Formats: sequence, structure tokens, C-alpha cells
Amino acid sequence: TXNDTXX
Repeated sequence: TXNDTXX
């Protein structure tokens, strides 16, 4: 759900 660890 963002940039840190994809998601």
C-alpha cells in the first residue's frame, strides 16, 4: 500500500 516494501 505504498513504496516501503511494496503493498
